[PDB]
Amino acid sequence: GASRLYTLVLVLQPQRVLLGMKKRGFGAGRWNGFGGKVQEGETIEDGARRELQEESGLTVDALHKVGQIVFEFVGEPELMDVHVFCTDSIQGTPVESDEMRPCWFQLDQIPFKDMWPDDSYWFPLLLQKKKFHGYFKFQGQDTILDYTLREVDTV
Ligand SMILES: Nc1nc2ccccc2[nH]1
Repeated sequence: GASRLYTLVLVLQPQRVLLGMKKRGFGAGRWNGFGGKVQEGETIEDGARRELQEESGLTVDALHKVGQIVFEFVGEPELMDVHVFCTDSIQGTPVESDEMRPCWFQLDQIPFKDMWPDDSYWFPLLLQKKKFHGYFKFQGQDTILDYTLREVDTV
């Protein structure tokens, strides 16, 4: 059915990944990658690049598509169609703003308990350079009712 396009960008380097603690809005209190809605007349990749700069202060060269995840919240008519990207070549330094507080995390210290619960399923694939298609059904913001997750050759 009808789905709204979102982007999600993980700045993932060999020994660390950047996450930002979302200060306000839906899902505040959790460490997120950077992203959001795509604009009219904007390609998905261009929106991910824009949202990364807007939210982290970072400029990136190459963006690699690594996943597509569809989220359903029970009772909510709009599905979230989230296009996940990764990058390791960035320019700039992340900046705390009144919307997000950024921190680098060692790969063995990902704060899964303070992240969206679906991250525990697909972040491991992201970390092993796998690509994936995912679907997660939520009841509220805390409980996964069911899900599917499949490794793919083409996102
Ligand atoms: N990983 C992740 N980021 C999300 C943002 C909104 C709803 C569900 C989500 N799962």
